[PDB]
Amino acid sequence: GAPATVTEQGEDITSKKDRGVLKIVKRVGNGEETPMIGDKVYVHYKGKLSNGKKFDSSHDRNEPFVFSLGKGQVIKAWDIGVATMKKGEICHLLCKPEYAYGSAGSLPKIPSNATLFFEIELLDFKGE
Ligand SMILES: [Cl-]
Ligand code: NA
Ligand code: NA
Repeated sequence: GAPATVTEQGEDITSKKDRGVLKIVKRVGNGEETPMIGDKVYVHYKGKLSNGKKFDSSHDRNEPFVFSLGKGQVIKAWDIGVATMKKGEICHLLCKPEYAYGSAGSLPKIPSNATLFFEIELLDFKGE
């Protein structure tokens, strides 16, 4: 399924080239501009654990998730991954724990040492 496909066929987008964050573009976005550090970015997403369980979804909340890019307000895989996206793009990301929640995990749903799968849509970005 989709997690296996990004694991086996995804592009390493890390600067270290350590395969910690793998990406597949599922829907090409608009234009060529990607967000800038510090921009307010608006995303829709759904996350799955490696045991198949969905652990989060913004769609189910009927509102986007909003954060400032490149500031450590989200896991490192998101700062790196969203920075690669164009407006309107949908991608899949496969995030090793060193680029996610590490050995700590994150209650209530994310265990220690968890590899995470996300589908992310970049809805908009704005320089505040
Ligand atoms: Cl799937
Ligand atoms: Na596929
Ligand atoms: Na892109």
